[PDB]
Amino acid sequence: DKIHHHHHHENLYFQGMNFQMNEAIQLLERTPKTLEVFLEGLSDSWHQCNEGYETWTVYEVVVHLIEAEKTNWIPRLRFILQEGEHKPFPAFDRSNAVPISERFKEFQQLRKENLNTLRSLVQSEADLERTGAHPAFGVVKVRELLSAWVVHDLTHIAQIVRSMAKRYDTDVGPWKEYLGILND
Amino acid sequence: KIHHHHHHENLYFQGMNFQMNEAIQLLERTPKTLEVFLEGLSDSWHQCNEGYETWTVYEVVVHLIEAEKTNWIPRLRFILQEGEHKPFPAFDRFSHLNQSNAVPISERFKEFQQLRKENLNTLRSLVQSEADLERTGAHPAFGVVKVRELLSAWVVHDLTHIAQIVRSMAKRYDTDVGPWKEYLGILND
Ligand code: NI
Ligand code: NI
Repeated sequence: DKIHHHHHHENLYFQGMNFQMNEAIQLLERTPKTLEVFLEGLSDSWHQCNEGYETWTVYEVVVHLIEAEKTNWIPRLRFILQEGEHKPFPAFDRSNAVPISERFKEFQQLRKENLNTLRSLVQSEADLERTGAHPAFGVVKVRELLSAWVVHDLTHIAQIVRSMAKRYDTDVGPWKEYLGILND
Repeated sequence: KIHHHHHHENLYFQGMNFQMNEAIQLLERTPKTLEVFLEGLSDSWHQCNEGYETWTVYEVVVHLIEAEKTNWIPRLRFILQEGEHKPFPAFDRFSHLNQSNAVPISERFKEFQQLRKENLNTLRSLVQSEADLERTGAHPAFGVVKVRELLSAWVVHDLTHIAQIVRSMAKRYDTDVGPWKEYLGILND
């Protein structure tokens, strides 16, 4: 006789903290070489695609990643460790012509330097609990900044990949819907 | 001061962007991209998924290997040989053994690169002109399909599964990112 459960797998949709310094560094150290192998020597068509009107191009996403290496993660890590909660992070700020190959070189250099600084500043697991002040979010921990750093990379890789896939929305013909169905 | 109704409706009607050279550029890069991204990461990264009953990173790589044996090229051959007279088979009548997660992922990458390399040679043997792209066969449910539509679906398959791998890895830190969670869902800002 046929039966079911109410909200059968409710309990499964809850998650603890999985951050590990070593494991985070494994990802962070790979993103630049991954983007270079993937995108280098592709036709410019691929570098200029987006997910539609008023969304960033692939090239612009890589520039954005470079900008965060300069102005975002490491500067806020330093600020946490130096200012603690006594001051909120400062606001940020305050040429598409450059070959994408020059961008890859820059991102790889900045990332390499940033991972050396990371290692200098966070020298034990106990340091992951040190707190600073976000202008909107309130008290934030080092582990949360670094996690967001790893997730930020991944989020923009996926952004890049979906932009490229969108180029062929019409081209795939009747495969379009099924191409949205995963795990089958 | 006035506003428009459905201001950019007319911007949302996309044409066909497939070019053979550009398609092959991507397909030739996928194995080495997945290997440089995933090789030597902790097994934790390889076993992450997007939640209950979704595939692990490892399993997505195993599946891409299977697609290289079972899907794109065998269907291309069928289309070019049989045309629309006869639909190519659905996949639901030919089973495969579930494989061991115990095979080191390094071996899977080697296999995927080898099979992709072979498959791109075959593609160039079979599809030699623009006319060959306009050749039609018969999907057992969708009806008439063109070669360019199979090849385009192939490229998108790669990309869709790359995105699945990336999302599964990101998901691991859902709780870890703390108050950043909402904003990390907001793009182009
Ligand atoms: Ni961003
Ligand atoms: Ni698939």
